[PDB]
Amino acid sequence: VLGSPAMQRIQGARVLVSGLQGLGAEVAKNLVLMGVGSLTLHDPHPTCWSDLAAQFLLSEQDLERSRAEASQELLAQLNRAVQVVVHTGDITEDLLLDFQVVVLTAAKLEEQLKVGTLCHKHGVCFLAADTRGLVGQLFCDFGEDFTVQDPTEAEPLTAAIQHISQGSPGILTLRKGANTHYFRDGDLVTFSGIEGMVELNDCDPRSIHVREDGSLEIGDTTTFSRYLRGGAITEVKRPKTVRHKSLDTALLQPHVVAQSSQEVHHAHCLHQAFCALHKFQHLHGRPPQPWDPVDAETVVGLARDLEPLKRTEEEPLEEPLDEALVRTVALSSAGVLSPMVAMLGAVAAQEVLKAISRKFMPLDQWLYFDALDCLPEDGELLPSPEDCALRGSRYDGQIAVFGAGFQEKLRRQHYLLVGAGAIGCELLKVFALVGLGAGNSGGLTVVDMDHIERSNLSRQFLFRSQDVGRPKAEVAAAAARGLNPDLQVIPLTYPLDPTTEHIYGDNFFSRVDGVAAALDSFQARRYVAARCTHYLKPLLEAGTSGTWGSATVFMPHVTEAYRAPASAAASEDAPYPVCTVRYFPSTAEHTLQWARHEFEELFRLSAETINHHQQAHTSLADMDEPQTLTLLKPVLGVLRVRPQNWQDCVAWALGHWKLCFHYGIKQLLRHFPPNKVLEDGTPFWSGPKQCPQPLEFDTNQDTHLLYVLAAANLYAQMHGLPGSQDWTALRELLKLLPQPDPQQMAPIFASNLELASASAEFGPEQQKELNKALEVWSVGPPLKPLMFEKDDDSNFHVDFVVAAASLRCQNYGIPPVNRAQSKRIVGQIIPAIATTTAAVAGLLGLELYKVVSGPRPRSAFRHSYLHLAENYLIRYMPFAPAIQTFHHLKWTSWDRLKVPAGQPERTLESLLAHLQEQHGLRVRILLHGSALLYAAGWSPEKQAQHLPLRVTELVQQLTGQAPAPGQRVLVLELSCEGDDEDTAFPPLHYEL
Amino acid sequence: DEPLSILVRNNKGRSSTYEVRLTQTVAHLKQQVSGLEGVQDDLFWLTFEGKPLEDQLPLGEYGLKPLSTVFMNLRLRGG
Amino acid sequence: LSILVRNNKGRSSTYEVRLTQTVAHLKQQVSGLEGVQDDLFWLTFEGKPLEDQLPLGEYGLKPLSTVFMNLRLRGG
Amino acid sequence: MASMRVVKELEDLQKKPPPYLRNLSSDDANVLVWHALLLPDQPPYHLKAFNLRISFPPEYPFKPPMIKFTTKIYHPNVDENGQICLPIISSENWKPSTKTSQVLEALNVLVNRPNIREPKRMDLADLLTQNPELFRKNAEEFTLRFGVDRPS
Ligand SMILES: *OP(=O)(O)OC[C@H]1O[C@@H](n2cnc3c(N)ncnc32)[C@H](O)[C@@H]1O
Repeated sequence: VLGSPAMQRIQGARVLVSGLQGLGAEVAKNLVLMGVGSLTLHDPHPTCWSDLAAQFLLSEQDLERSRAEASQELLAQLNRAVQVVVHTGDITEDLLLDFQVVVLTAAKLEEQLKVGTLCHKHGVCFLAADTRGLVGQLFCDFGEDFTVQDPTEAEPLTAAIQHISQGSPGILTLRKGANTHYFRDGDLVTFSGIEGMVELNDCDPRSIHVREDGSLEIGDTTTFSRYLRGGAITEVKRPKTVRHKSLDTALLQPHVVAQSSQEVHHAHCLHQAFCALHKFQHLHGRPPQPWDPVDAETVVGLARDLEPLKRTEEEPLEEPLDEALVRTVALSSAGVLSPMVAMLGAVAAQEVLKAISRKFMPLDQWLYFDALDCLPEDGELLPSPEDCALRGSRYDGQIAVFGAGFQEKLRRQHYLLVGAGAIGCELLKVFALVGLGAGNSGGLTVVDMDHIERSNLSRQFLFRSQDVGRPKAEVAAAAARGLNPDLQVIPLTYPLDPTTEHIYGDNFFSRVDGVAAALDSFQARRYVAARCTHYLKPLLEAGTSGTWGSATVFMPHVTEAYRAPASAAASEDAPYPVCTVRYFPSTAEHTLQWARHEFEELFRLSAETINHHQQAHTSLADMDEPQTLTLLKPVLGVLRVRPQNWQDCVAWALGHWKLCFHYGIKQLLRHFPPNKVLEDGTPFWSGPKQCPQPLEFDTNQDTHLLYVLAAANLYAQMHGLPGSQDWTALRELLKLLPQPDPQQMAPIFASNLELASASAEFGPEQQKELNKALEVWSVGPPLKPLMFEKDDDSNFHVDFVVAAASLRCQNYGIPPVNRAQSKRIVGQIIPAIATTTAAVAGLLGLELYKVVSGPRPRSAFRHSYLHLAENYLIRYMPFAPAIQTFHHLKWTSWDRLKVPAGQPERTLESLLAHLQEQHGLRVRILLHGSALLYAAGWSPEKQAQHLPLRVTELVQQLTGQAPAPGQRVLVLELSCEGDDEDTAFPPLHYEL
Repeated sequence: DEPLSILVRNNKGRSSTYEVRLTQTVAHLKQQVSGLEGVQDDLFWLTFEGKPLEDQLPLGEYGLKPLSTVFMNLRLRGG
Repeated sequence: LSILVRNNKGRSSTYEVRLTQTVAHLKQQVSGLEGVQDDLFWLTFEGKPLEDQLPLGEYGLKPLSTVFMNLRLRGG
Repeated sequence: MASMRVVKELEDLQKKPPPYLRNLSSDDANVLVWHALLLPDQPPYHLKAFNLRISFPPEYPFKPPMIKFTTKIYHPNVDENGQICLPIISSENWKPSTKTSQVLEALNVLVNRPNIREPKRMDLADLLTQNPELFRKNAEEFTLRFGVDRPS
């Protein structure tokens, strides 16, 4: 997230990104987006045609010019805060001394060694990323001594403590939770909120001990005071130290971060191949020609020519260097691809951020990414050297790896990009640079319903600061056409939800050849996957969260269909329970949602009750109008007349403050004692875990004054009077009056002589007063209801709800809300990190290569999952499609039943007879979406009535809607006698 | 037939120890992890040595030597 | 012509609506037919919220408009 | 789709309806809604019936069904609008495994034995706690005024 201690060091850092080829451009773009304070480019070589196939900053007009100078303008334009300055001179020891992290992208081995030695001498962090075809390496040296402030990616653990005791161990008891299992002995803990133990707050952190049955201890607390209650105990992160060898010593004995021994040996073979490529480039002065057999043979001979001493002596390789892998790497090492550049740039930029901010765990000096699966299968014909020869086109950097025919096949495709946010924008960039649809016969399509918002704009790169309010699809399409002029993008504003199926009908999905879904919700992803499965379309789905990432491809009839987590899909839109709002808020998130919905019903419903409903047709004589007026009018002040007083003061704010917590708690305790239940008399436990007490406001405390400030500002904004922020003068003005409540204790509760109001003792006088207030408000200015806007900080919504939640949680003893719960809340969500978005976009680009390649076995496709903070990356082939069978019938998750209606539409009895005769199954229930057509348990007369009727006519009669024009098929779900309770028969496609 | 001592790594950098069986199905391990963490079974899928785990298969196929690490991966919603 | 009118409870019940007639006079009749309070949910086509002071021609009410309502408030 | 599960549950339940329920039928046009007559046993509600509407969201069972009374009822934890705050229907306690039979059993138990732990009508709960006889009389009046005749 946005950490103030970490981000202070980001803006103060300066990074050198040498070799600004495609990979260096991606690293520089990611660093600029993340917001590094300075960034020095260095690449004086002239731009070639091959560089355009993977670099997005360079255009065709920027040909025959220095890459760094040309890219400087766009890199500076991406973010104004970032200062990008090109460096013209050669690398000098003083220059490397000035910097903090240097990056050598696609640089020669000699220069890599020289710069790495110079940086390691001065303690400067060094990274040497590279990509030669479909295989890319990564090196990360952070000096001899490097201390990471926080190793893990996790909020420090906080758990509510029930009871603490004194003694030699000084054991303490905490409420049951997952944190109890999470807490471990030898850790470091701190505490800030506790009732009692006054000086224990702000003390030095101390260790703990884990005992059986969730028992812990702090030490010696006998000398301390009495303990009443405890808010929470916060875990403390333990700093770690990492030592990295220099590049010159590391080349001989590489340390690869992997997940299995096979992966380690594969990475060793890739390292040997890269060393062979560097040696070949040194000996001959020229990289291997595209797919040239003689150069590949020379490279593999050099790989065998490498000494056995070049490997570690403590673990011999199980086999000699496989000639096939080295030969394939040498053949395909001509050009540089766009997906590989995106992936390696993402990883390298994340490592640079780790170096700068001292966050997470740095890479263990060597990561090798293998993506050779995208090559044509061994049965198919490999590209010939004549095909891979450059022809002056901007795609030659990719033609040198895949060939001309594959480039034409990419040009012929016609895809669909559902959702263009961050993943959508970067996948669109990958599609544009790759060449997908850049032709007359090709095309593309972008589907997006939201508008550009500044908070989300702060991280994306296709969007600019002057595009706020424009649709995302239009701007993304314009940017994609800018990156590749030949590309034709059709931006569609209509979303893709079940209510728009008539726009995206059979013809629309008959036009497309594939779908790439980058959506923010699970329900939308499930719906898009269902549509793709129904229309048998390849799907490319990606999803990130923090530094996490996941890219998957679901080709029809070869991989399992996408199945979203139904639990998360349900949790997407679910209401919170009312019991926690009513009496017992168990957690701080409960009081958070309590404050949210309480302010919502206090303000959103207030406006309609002011003018519209009261003035239109109804009066106080409705179901319960006096309660609706009581919840809003008296709490904000007695009023009852047009307020000539300034709407920005403290007289009415503290009244609502007291009524919110103190008066409510007092009323609840009046209803029943906090320790006893009146009905129970002698319950199992008298007052179990529930003891709320009235809370008194403290002017010195920041939470109370912030709550008053937010309430006053919001009231002024909604009432229409110009509200001024109190933080400069009116905060002191409310501090100026310390005791406004003593003079106005009794009269503010209800009317003038209602200490408790008993039960409906208000009478006609209070009812008539409420009616008069309603009439005054109706003729007065109508209040404008305000929605939750995170971007607009003047409304004071998030701060107000957080302050209310904190106040009520401290009132109930619940630990205060942390930033982690606010992040987990759907509202106030953070933008996705640029690095992980680039990584998932590059993986999706590789999947697109494999899909466009044509008919592929299941073993070719790969579903990827990554965690950049832990440098944990996996790429596994997906499972075979699930085969579930019932009696003789056998079906997959993709196939469907086909039954033509014929020239005369079949009757329902005819359909049932046809099903029984053909597929050998007897249907007991047959629905059309929700409407029921035939049931086995129906009465014989009802069945005899329904059977002869026409199927389409019956559907029209039940639904009441005419069949959609140009609708080829009708989908029906059916069951069978004696079937499994959870079985899922394939849908019945009935033509009409 | 003897119980195994394996640890499942959480998604927040933490770990916990579990006692499983070679003949015990992966779905049972998923149930134990869900019960300890408090998350739904379908929301997460757990992997071992870079490859995913199938629910119906038993732990014997995957070669889970004692004191092994089985990472827990969540399904990612953000776009 | 025909415009797809749908309810949040799973029943569409398409009703005769035309651009020559004001949208409010048809929405009030639909609400009176359904029997649920109008302040509970706002009718909306293609994600565009509808306001008491909002011209319908500016956003271009499309034929077969994707009009559906989203439940709000808290009954208890 | 949840419609198949709802249809199967309704077909299974119609064969052996519980004693407190009767004529539980659904409309074929929209099978995600049920109409039932609730026949409690504890007074004064046992002298008549109560028509309730059970609506199943499309993502059932992962979203618990929404049960709402269609006829008025004087209960400590039932609003005049007809909503219910059954513990099983609560989000934190709901599970996909439980059927609707258990929900109906819990609803019948709740109606027979009024609950005061989570009063959706706090004033009525206070009246019941203070003077139960006045609450009893008010419940009798509400039933005789708004209730539907108990079928055979
Ligand atoms: O990059 P991101 O995480 O912000 O992506 C969110 C984008 O998703 C669009 N969206 C969301 N849901 C849909 C559907 N069902 N169809 C089409 N687009 C969709 C939003 O526009 C948002 O930008």
